[PDB]
Amino acid sequence: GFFRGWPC
Amino acid sequence: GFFRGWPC
Amino acid sequence: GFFRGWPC
Amino acid sequence: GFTSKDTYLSHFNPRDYLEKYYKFGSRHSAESQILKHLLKNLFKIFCLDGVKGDLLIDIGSGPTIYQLLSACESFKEIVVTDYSDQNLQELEKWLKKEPAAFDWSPVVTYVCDLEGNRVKGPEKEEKLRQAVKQVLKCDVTQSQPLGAVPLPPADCVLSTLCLDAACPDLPTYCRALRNLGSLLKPGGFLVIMDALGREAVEAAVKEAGYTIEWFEVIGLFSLVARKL
Amino acid sequence: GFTSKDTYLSHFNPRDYLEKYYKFGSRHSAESQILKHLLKNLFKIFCLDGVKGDLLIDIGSGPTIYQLLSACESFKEIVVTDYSDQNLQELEKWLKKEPAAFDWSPVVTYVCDLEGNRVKGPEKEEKLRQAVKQVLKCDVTQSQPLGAVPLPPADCVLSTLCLDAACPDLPTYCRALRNLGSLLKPGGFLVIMDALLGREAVEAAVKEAGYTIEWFEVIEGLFSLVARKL
Repeated sequence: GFFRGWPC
Repeated sequence: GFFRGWPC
Repeated sequence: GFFRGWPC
Repeated sequence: GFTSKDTYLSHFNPRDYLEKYYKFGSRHSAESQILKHLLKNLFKIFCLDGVKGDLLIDIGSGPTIYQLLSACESFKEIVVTDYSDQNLQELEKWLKKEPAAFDWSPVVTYVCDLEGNRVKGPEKEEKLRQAVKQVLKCDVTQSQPLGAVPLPPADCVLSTLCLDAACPDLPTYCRALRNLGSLLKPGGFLVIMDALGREAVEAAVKEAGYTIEWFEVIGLFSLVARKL
Repeated sequence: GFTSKDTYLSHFNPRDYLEKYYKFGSRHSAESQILKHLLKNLFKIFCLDGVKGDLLIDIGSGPTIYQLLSACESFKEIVVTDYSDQNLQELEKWLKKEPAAFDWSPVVTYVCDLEGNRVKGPEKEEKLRQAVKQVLKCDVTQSQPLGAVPLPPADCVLSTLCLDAACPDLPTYCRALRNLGSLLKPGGFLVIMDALLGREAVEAAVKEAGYTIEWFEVIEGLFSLVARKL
């Protein structure tokens, strides 16, 4: 993955 | 600045 | 494909 | 043939995100300024210099309508074209006025300003939508860039920022310019606006079978030529 | 159980092109109003509400530093983290004053003016740069989200717009918050700013994750909260 953060 | 655009 | 235009 | 690595098969990256939401001040002033200049220029070319007629074809429209805003005041019908179907689909969302479409308001307002505020935004969007009759796939490497779709020969062909999107080598560019000629009536206008070597562009346009009327730097260039 | 399909595995599409290059506005645009408000609240929190200390950890920094600009006033050390190395590369590249870095100067300057206009951009950027000593992977799915890196316990965890970027379900969000608790001293601050999972769920999740809310404000809505770990 996300633009910011977890696996996506 | 915090915007587009008179520029910041 | 290109953002504008041919195959890419 | 082409050197640009930026396509719709590229993956979105962190810099794309940053440029959507955090690009302000000088880098974004420059873009507004570059775009204001193009708009003024198309206003000059279509509304002041009398490049007009029944049919204009935009070659490589992308997902963009800014390049048609002044043209629709001088041409009864406009045909928008691009190789990429995804671009075509974005243009269609806007032409059919779907609410998922991109908002062109501040570009539309700026063109209405350039035209002495004869008209308000929505009326202008309406004139453009009414003027665009067809949205077509185009392939300029082919002798008939529009395929089996037959159009009368146009009064003008417009092409915006295509050199800059694909970075073709010269011959590729020259042969595409020629293939476009096939869409244009003899004596019809070719209007190019693109990123700039000046003589390389000039020689390509001559060799493709056109006579240059006017060339101008605004390195962004603008050029009106005529089909031999 | 994430809902968002906007990722670095997504293709660039035509609408992405439009948003990058043909979006224009004023300071009164919706989008610009949201950023105005985020920046105001971070200023209020780290400069006016007393959230300060030795060490703050930003969880989900993406490729972005605007969220740390006020924070470097109140914290000696900042640690920036994200799951995606590609975001980390943007941050490192800015922190090292490399010429390929993104230009934040317009936002920096705005933040200076907000703070009791004293400082000029270059000094603010230096202070933030002095403040960050580490750029790290984080995975909040793990009970030790910074992994095997040993970090002293922190005085503040910050996280901005991670709900908006991933759209996780309630239990995933909960677990993530509970795992962040591991990084924080007893009584340390959690600072979250994000978009709306509605108000009652966000509060419930923060409580259950082991935190007491001291401030919660809402403005589709943008919320902001400050809480402490029990």
